[PDB]
Amino acid sequence: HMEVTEEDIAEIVSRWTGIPVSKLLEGELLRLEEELHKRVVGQDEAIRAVADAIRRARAGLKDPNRPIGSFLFLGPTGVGKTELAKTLAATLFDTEEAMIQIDMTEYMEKHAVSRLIGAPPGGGQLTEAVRRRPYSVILFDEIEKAHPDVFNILLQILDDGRLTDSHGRTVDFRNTVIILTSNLGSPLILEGLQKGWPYERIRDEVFKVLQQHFRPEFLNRLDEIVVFRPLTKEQIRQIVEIQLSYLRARLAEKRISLELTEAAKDFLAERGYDPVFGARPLRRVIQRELETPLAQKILAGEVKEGDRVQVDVGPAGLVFAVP
Ligand SMILES: Nc1ncnc2c1ncn2[C@@H]1O[C@H](COP(=O)(O)OP(=O)(O)O)[C@@H](O)[C@H]1O
Repeated sequence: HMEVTEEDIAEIVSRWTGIPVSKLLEGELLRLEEELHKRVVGQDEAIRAVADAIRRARAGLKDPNRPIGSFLFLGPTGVGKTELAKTLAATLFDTEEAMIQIDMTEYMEKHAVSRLIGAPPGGGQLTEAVRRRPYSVILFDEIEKAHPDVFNILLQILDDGRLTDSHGRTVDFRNTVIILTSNLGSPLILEGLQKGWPYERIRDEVFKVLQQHFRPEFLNRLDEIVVFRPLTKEQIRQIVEIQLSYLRARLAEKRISLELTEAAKDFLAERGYDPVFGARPLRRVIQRELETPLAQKILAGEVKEGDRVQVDVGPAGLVFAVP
């Protein structure tokens, strides 16, 4: 039968059950890694860790009263931690709206617990958000910064797979994936390299600070601890391409194509990445170096509907040509 599709039947069941379409259609699962790599370049370990946890939960091998999976993502800023959480929410649960992000730098000071589970009588951000979306990826950023009382509420989710809010009713977390992140150790490494410490001292200092914040009792609850890597030059080039996709899409609406020389792509990659911020500068580099002078060319009619535009490097920056 060809007229009524899988998605039609999943959609009706989803609307009636609250179970996301992609969850109901999970099996119709082996490809999860390939799907995640559509958006996340490199960080293969992270992707496999996440996919393995999900496979174990689906195969009935894990505790049904704990979340689907829980991870700590260590390593530097701007190399894919958030992109993977987003991509995982969109993939498992059909939208990025299914990613709940919590910045622990906003939960350092004691009363912040109320902000999470609700003020004491006389609701909470998290508990309300998870009540209404039980199928969600929950991203806690900079977990070491959490006030201890906030830290303990996370431990309850890991241990119990649920929370009781201030109203005294349970909120279910058994269908969540928990991703914790921390930058710890990364500025210390750069500081060591700047001050010319020996590898020995750099390593010892990183281990000290990790031991200080993350104890076995905590770490043992997680499916995996993953250390994200810095990105290679090639990986940044592939990210540049991903970040040009929407621009190409808009250009193609006027049948304009963009043909970047290798030097051009490397020009954007070099400017759009650094050790401190990872690939976070890349978006505005593209905007300033490519989209703005291209806009000018189009508005002057030097670039026209149908044109194929070679983008190269000139002295002042990127240069544009049409054959
Ligand atoms: N591994 C990666 N794969 C694809 N895109 C990436 C990757 N790492 C970084 N990016 C891109 O650069 C940005 C990195 O910043 P962000 O997601 O804010 O990093 P963080 O995980 O530190 O929050 C993303 O918005 C994304 O477009």
